[PDB]
Amino acid sequence: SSEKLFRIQCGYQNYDWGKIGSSSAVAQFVHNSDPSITIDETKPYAELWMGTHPSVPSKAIDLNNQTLRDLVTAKPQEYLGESIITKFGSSKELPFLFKVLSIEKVLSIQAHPDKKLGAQLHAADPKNYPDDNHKPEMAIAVTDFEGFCGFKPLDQLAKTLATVPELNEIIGQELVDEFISGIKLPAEVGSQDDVNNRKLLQKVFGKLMNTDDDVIKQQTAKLLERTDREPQVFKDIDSRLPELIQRLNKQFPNDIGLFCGCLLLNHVGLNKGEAMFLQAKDPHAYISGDIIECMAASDNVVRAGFTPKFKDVKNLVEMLTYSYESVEKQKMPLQEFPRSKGDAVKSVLYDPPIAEFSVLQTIFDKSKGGKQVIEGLNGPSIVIATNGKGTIQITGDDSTKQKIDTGYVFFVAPGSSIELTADSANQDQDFTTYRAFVEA
Ligand SMILES: NNC(=O)[C@@H](O)[C@H](O)[C@H](O)COP(=O)(O)O
Ligand SMILES: [Zn+2]
Repeated sequence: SSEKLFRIQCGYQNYDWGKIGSSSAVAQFVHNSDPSITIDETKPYAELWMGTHPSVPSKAIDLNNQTLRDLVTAKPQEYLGESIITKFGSSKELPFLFKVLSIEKVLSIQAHPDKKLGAQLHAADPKNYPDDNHKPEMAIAVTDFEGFCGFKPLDQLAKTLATVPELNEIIGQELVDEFISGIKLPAEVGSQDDVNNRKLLQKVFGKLMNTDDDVIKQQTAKLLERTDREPQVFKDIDSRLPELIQRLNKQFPNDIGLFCGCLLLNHVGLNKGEAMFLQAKDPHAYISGDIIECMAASDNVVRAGFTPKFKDVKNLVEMLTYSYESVEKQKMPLQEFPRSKGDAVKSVLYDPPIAEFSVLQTIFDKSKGGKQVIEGLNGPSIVIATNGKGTIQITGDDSTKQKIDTGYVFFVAPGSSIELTADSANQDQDFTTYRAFVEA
């Protein structure tokens, strides 16, 4: 039992939107790692939490089952290092939380606070806002993924406002006119034209979000009818849109998210391996797929639709920046990672412009196999295997060699060089790992 490289058994969340039972990647990974856990086949397994966030612990199975949070707290210098202790301001915890999500139904229409709102929300309602942190995040598609992310460009929103009768009726023609006349493009971010564009978009969004629920139920029914009788109205906005509306209405009948997500937010698809980042306060809602997520350590979320959980429409309306930048600006270029070398066919850094984390992906071909060696990184890491199997060890110390099968999660102490090996008695699954880490 090395304290440098060691297995962790991570807790999970059974949120409603999760894939059910053994069809969930969360359930699969949990059970794989600890075959003694009985998967409840009737239950959703939505999120695997890998981290030191107090809401869900990770336990070091060969270090007397103590929690990762406790182990950090007992030895901050060894587990975090002074650079991470100083930059992020804690001796107790990781500044990131790393997750697997396995999504069956769309998540809440949601936004996470920045630092200022984080502190204010936590102070005003610590029950619903359980810490004071911000939560920028990143998603990496493990299977093909869809989600909502950011307000659509203004010309698309103007078109939608003019051509979708059920939305136009909720907003009212005077406000639709005010919005469509008033917007000015191009507008540089920060310019008075931009400021005014955002104020107009906030007026439209607030009018929608504060509409009486019985009105929303009446208009959603008519919207749904219209996707059937006049699909082309919807396809002219975006070709996937009538089917989207139909599919989400089956999940959450007559939900306000049919207006506020489907009509106002970009519908993003990510192919497997593609990724996107979300700065704090970007509005979003993940629709489908299995993903890796990494975020600043927080569970603050303001929700406003597609959920039975706590909704706070007024905070949502007030906090959003109302940016309408193209969503392509937050799809990430994949980068090379010099500090890893070997036989892996993919070795890919996902490093968004967010201080609290990066993620390194490693993939070995099923037939080719081989070994990859990664230098010690200047901060704590979590590694998960999402596919295939192999072995993991501290480089040059064969006594630390351990099996790493699908779903196994390991902590790696700062400075510790790692060597991965693909299983060789095997030629059918590409051994694949994701490692979340941070460096000042
Ligand atoms: N974008 N994804 C996330 O922020 C997830 O990590 C959080 O856990 C979300 O809060 C999950 O969505 P619900 O609150 O259950 O609607
Ligand atoms: Zn989120």
